Amino acid sequence: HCERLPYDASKWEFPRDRLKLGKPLGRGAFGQVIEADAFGIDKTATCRTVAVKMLKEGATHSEHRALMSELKILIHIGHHLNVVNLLGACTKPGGPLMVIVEFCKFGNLSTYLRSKRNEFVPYYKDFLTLEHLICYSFQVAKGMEFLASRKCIHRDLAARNILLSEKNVVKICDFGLARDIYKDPDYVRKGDARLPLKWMAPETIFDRVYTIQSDVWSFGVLLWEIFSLGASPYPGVKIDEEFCRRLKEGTRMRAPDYTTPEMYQTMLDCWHGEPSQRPTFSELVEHLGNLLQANA
Ligand SMILES: CNC(=O)c1c(C)oc2cc(Oc3ccnc4cc(OCCN5CCOCC5)ccc34)ccc12
Repeated sequence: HCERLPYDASKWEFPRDRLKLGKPLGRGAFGQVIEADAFGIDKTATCRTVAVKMLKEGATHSEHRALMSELKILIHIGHHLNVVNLLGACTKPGGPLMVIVEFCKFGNLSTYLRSKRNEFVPYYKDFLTLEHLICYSFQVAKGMEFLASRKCIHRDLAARNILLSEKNVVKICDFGLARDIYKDPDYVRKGDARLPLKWMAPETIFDRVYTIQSDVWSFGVLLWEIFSLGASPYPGVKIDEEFCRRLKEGTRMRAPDYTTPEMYQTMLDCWHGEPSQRPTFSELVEHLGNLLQANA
């Protein structure tokens, strides 16, 4: 019910003429993310590279409404290190709606991890390590615990929706309309929609129920993505009626190549058939904190 949420223009509004738009970072059918240089958006008179989400040719007012609600919910949620951080917006009549967020150096985590297979050691500068992987996992859990505290749920948690910034900081985001879900293999046709079936809890697939505990299921799939270094979930499996049936039966993914035993058990915990029996994000924060310390 985001339509009732406030937009404080005096706080958030940024002039369009102080935003210099550049190269596209991601494009969907109706939306896009573009790199930009913003003059004095978060620090007085200093240029800052940012990312801005806006609509594309083909978009209608319905997509405009959706982007406005997205802005409003980001304001409601507020700032956390592990959520993509809202810097401002351009909402004034006479131009397109633009939502401005912090630029994350390395882009989406799925593509990044997939690029580091030859630059990984469990325990070499700029090499990824097991510590990095557990650290990213811990950070996403922290971000999701925060989102839950704001009475919000994600509904599309996956490595493609995690951003990697400098100093190994990861941030939860949602590309949304800026992703081409009709062309993206991660989204499968189900009824009158294209859905991320491989990341979805059984109750979401079968009953269309979305809760923080279905986000926990998705977090388990995310963990699998991290510890496979960006592999595609359910390798060599056709995503059809039989897949969904077997999933409800209790079929689960095998351990990914770079996992630890306790990380794999954590995945299995997140994939409990009963939503209430899955760990909470607060439990996951505690556990992954312990695992990160045990690693060091
Ligand atoms: C709920 N709202 C949102 O999630 C988002 C809003 C309002 O704007 C966004 C913009 C997003 O895209 C990016 C944000 C911040 N930084 C990004 C950096 C990107 O790529 C960096 C450059 N890459 C590095 C890797 O090699 C290729 C080039 C791509 C996309 C980026 C993601 C998510 C959002």
